[PDB]
Amino acid sequence: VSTLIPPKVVSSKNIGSAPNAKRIANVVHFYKSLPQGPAPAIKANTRLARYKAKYFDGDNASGKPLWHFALGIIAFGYSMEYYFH
Amino acid sequence: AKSAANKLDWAKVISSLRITGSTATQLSSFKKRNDEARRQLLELQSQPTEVDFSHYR
Repeated sequence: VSTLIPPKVVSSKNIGSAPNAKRIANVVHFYKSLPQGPAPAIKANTRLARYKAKYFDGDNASGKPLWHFALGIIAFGYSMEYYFH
Repeated sequence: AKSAANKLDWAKVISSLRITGSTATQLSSFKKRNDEARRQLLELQSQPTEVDFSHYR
């Protein structure tokens, strides 16, 4: 008999139902987000970090470190091969 | 004087493609329309509400 008032009732529930769950999921991660490679930490030195940076990095990612390890184990084992036989 | 009021009312109606599913807003719209139609009909059909005692008597 009178005029009910829909057009300003969105205060109680934000428009949409499915994207409401994703709103909180995607709005919160943008605060603590790296602008462009912040704190890359590409430089380190712990007597083995240089080897990791030079060979164990994703830029090369080749089979050369495995061959170097094989050569090193051969060099180490030559001495005890002489010692045993 | 009434033109502005219903102009803005139907402007809100043109905005109202998104609040679809309302129950009595459109009903109130036809209520206003019926009441103002009865207004203009009664005002147009209303002859001078007095007996012309000079001649009609």
